[PDB]
Amino acid sequence: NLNATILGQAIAFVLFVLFAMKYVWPPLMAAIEKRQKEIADGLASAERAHKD
Amino acid sequence: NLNATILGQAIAFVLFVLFAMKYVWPPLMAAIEKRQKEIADGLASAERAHKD
Amino acid sequence: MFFSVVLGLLFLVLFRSVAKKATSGVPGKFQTAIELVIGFVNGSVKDMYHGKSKLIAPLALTIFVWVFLMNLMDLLPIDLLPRVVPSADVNVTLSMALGVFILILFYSIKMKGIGGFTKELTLQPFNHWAFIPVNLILEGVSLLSKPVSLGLRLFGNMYAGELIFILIAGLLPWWSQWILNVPWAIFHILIITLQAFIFMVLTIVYLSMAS
Amino acid sequence: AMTYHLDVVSAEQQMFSGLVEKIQVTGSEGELGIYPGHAPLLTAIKPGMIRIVKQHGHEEFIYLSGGIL
Amino acid sequence: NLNMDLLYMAAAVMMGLAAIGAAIGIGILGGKFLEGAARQPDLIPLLRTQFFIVMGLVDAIPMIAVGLGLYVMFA
Amino acid sequence: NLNMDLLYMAAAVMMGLAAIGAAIGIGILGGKFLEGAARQPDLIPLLRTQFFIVMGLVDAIPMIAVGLGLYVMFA
Amino acid sequence: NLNMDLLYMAAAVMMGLAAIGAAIGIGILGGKFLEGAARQPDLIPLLRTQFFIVMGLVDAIPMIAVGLGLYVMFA
Amino acid sequence: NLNMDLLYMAAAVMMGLAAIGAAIGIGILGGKFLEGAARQPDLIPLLRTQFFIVMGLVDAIPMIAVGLGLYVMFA
Amino acid sequence: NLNMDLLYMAAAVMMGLAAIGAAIGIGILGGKFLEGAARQPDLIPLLRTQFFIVMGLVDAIPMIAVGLGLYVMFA
Amino acid sequence: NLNMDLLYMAAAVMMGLAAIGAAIGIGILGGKFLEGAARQPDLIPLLRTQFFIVMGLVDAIPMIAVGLGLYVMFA
Amino acid sequence: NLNMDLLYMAAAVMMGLAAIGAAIGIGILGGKFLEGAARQPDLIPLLRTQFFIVMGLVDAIPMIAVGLGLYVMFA
Amino acid sequence: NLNMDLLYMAAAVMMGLAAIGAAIGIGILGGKFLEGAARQPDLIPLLRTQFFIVMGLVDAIPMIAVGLGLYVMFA
Amino acid sequence: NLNMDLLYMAAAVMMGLAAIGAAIGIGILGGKFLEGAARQPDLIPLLRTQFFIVMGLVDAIPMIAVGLGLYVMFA
Amino acid sequence: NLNMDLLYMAAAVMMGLAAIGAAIGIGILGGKFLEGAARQPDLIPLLRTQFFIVMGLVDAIPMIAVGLGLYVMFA
Repeated sequence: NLNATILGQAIAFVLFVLFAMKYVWPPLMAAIEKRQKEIADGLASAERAHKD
Repeated sequence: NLNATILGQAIAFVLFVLFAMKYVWPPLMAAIEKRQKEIADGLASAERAHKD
Repeated sequence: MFFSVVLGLLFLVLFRSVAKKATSGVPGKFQTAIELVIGFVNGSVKDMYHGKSKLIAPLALTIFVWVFLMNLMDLLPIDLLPRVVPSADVNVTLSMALGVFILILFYSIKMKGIGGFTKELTLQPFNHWAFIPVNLILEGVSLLSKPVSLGLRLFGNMYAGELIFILIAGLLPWWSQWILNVPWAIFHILIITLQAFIFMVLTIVYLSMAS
Repeated sequence: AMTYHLDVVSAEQQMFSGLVEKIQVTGSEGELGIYPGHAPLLTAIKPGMIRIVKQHGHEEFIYLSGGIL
Repeated sequence: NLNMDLLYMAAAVMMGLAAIGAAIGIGILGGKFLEGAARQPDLIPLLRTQFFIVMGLVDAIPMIAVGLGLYVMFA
Repeated sequence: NLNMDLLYMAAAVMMGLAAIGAAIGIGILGGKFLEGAARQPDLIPLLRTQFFIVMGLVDAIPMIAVGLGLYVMFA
Repeated sequence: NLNMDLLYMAAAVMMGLAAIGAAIGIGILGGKFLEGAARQPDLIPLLRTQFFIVMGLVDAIPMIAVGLGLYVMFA
Repeated sequence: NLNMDLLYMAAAVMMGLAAIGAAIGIGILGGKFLEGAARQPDLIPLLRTQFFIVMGLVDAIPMIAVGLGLYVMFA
Repeated sequence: NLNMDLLYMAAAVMMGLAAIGAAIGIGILGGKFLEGAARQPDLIPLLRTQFFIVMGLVDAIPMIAVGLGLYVMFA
Repeated sequence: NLNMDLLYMAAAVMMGLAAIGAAIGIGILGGKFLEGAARQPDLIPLLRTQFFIVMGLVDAIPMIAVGLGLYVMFA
Repeated sequence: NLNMDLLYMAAAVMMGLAAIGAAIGIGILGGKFLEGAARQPDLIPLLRTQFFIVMGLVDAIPMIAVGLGLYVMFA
Repeated sequence: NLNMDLLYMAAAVMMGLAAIGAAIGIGILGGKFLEGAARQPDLIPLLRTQFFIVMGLVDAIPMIAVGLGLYVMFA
Repeated sequence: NLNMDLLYMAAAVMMGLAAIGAAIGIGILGGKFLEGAARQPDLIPLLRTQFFIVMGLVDAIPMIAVGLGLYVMFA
Repeated sequence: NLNMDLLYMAAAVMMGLAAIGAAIGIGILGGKFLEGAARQPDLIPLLRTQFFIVMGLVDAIPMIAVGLGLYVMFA
């Protein structure tokens, strides 16, 4: 950290964040969204079928 | 006078590995099958329901 | 500089590790109990998320996700108990990027919402109420600091306490006790990371709620 | 022991009565010191038998159904 | 001189600050006696002796402090 | 000089800090008297004498502190 | 010089710290008066005189502290 | 120098620590006013004047401390 | 040097310790406001102004302490 | 040296002792929020904002103490 | 001389201030005994032994303080 | 030497005394959580998060004190 | 001499003042045990073990203070 | 010598006074556990874990104070 070392130290964390934003957020946000809409979906179809 | 740390950490890792793995594992699995088996079970029985 | 750049490197290793494991993971599998915990984490995260409601919502989810996710980073060092500067400016790294990012997101609700558009008027009659404009001006000052101030204060606070448990574990001639405390210290660590995500959702409720 | 005009009433008809210097029971709050000289207060009690010093040292435990006093 | 100065400072320290604990504690007890008797007047002869016992035990802690104070002043 | 300086510092220490305990304790008692009489007005002549006894016992702890203060100032 | 310096330090010590006890104690009493009157409004003329007596007794403990302070400053 | 240094230390001591007693005591009273009015809203015009009297008496104890502080700073 | 050292020590003493009294007292008041409104929600617009008055009076006691602190640091 | 030593002692004094008042006061408020919501759950969105306001006002008193501490350390 | 002066100052410090905790704590317990017996008189022989146990455990903390005081005075 | 001695004394002062405020304040909050849940068990998932928020805010005041302590020891 | 004098002063400081916290805390617990058993006598064998656990944890904090005191006196 | 003397005084200061906060705070929590279980016995397995969490968080504040004490004594 004599110079620029601790600097890049925090920099690392920030970068991982952004990388999560572009790709991760799109693929994974939709990914947990996919299980949600999945169990959610099947359960939904369930209910409707029974009621009607 | 002896190093003596990793021994206690290891035994605690044994008994506690058991207690912890045991405690969480059954609940989380029953949550898995609870979920898949949930949206699922409803959908299927409801399919029998609608069809019939 | 070379010295204690190694610690920055460790911080890099952990942070990027989380970052990639993310998009790796969504495709598969994840686990038999995998779907379950995916549910508890994602969903509960959403429940607390409002909280905010909707401002950061996709990036909010991704965000607190990376908070605990990447937050396992220094949590490794507590387990190390059971050179001499691998985690130092990595802990300082996390602290720094932490408080910094806090003030940053405040700016996100500031430009993206009003927010800072409203904050241009946040001087407000609150500055006149309170006839002296420094009433609202000053209140807002202590606040704006306090977001990154408490944010990083807790950030390097936790990083530090981790370090203390570590060295305590390091200096003992008969070290079985270090094994004993390492468990307690570790529990403390988990408390820290989850509490970090907690700070996230707090700033969220604040954020989509206000500004 | 007689003190303070201790009566026992019920809907259809009064349960009992007397003067009980001491009423030994545990209030729905808790252990209730059998006393003459307690202040204006409101109470209720679950079913059960409460010995009481009632008129002339006559202390008796009397089962209850639950009720208010 | 230095030893004598230390005695007088020490006497002030041990006398005043510790005696605050009974000044408060004697009062806490009498407040309990007053509130207990107000709630249930028939319990007065039972709890008054308890209040005296309790006041004397609380007052003994300062009397210890005062004892050290007097030792420093006069012993 | 050093002994005289120590007397004046010691007098300040023992006088002020310990007397806080009755300043609080005398008030605790009167608050109990007021609350007890508000809850049950008929118990006033029973508990007023208790309040006086109790106030005087609490006030005696500071009077001890004040006594040491005056000894340091004038003895 | 040393004796004069000791007087000014001693005056600060005895004046401020002990007077905290009535700052709290006067307030404890008025809180009891307000709560007692809110619970039972008809008891106001009975307990208001008690509050005044009690406030003055609590205020006398600091006035003792202040007295020692003024002696140190001006005597 | 020593006398001037003693004045500035004494001013800090007497100003800050004693004033804590009203910071707490003024708040104790307003908490009693708020709780008393919440329990019985019709008693508001009766107990509000009591709260003001009581706050001013509690605030006078620090104003004594502040007075000694200002004497040490400027007298 | 000695006078300057005394200023910096005195500033620390008067700033921190006295300000604890409002840190506690402002909180005491808001706890009374929250508990009073929870018990009786219709009394909110009546007691909220009381809480503000009371918080400001409690906060003025530290602002006095802070004032002496700043005088010692900068005057 | 003497001035620098006085800065470091003064920083310790003003930082730690005054900050105890909010450590207690922030907790007093959250205890009132928890107890008020437990007694009446429907009043949660009304009193939660009050708790935040009140916590921030209590936290400002230590932040004043911390400010003086940092001035002594770094100004 | 310096070591002897330090003993007498240390004896005053350890004797008085710590003993305030039981002066208060012994009183807290007896107030609980009096209030518990006033509310439920039949529970007297059950809770009186608890009060004695508890008073002795609280009194042991000062007796530790007094022990250090006597070591400093006479050991 | 004098500056180093002042650092070690200052570290002790700022570390210990201020941290008492959260030691008390963290406990005040958990006592409110326990009492609130005992009175109304269905409110547990609502007030547990409040307790965590509140404990962390109270714990931050000592962490400030500890921070100044560590600066004095190691900075 | 100076190091030995510092040991004896330090022993007095760490022994007495910190031990006040359990003197109060052990008493707080026993007061809760007595009040809980008075309100509900059937809960005695459930809460008595809790009181013992809790008293021992509170007593451990002073035993830490006493440990440092004895190290300073004899180590 | 001066640095070593400062270490021993600093160790006494940071060890004892701050640890009073948990001595009180651990007791506050156990009193809440005992009172909550006495009022509602069925809630025992729900609130006992809360009491343990809360006691450990309160005990961590002194352990910080003790840590600084041990650093001053042995580091």
